[PDB]
Amino acid sequence: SMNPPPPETSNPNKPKRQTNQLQYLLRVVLKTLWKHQFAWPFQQPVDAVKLNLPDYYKIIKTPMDMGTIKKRLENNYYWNAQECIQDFNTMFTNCYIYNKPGDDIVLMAEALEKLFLQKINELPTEE
Ligand SMILES: CNc1nc(-c2nc3ccc(N4CCN(C)CC4)cc3n2Cc2ccccc2)cn2c(C)nnc12
Repeated sequence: SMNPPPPETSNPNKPKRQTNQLQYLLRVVLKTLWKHQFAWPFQQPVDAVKLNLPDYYKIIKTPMDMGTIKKRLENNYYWNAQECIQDFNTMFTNCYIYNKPGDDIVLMAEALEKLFLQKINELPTEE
């Protein structure tokens, strides 16, 4: 069995910006989620081979994870905050699609999503 290539994290042709909202997304939002007790299933692309989840990438066609988001932020990949917020939302949605109601990992994703949304409320106004 085989994993797909990971999502791209660098593209020399893709425009980018440094903004106060993107800085907040790295320094506060990503940092807070990354340090949470429930971060570990989300800190890297799903390794479907090692985890013996051969159906994962049959079901999930837009994979996303916090490892990839962290690299996109640090590599100066993004033009805007909405791209990064979308990546977090894809990560949560994927978890709800692949797994079932009440599953361990769904409960974890729900707790991280609640925390994410709390931090997004304090997203600074753009300068
Ligand atoms: C079952 N469904 C999913 N499992 C995982 C996933 N990521 C893991 C990372 C690493 C470990 N290992 C840690 C080191 N140990 C030695 C051995 C296990 C397991 C992991 N799993 C499986 C698991 C199962 C239940 C709750 C959380 C995660 C991620 N997922 C996402 C994202 N969406 N759905 C899933």
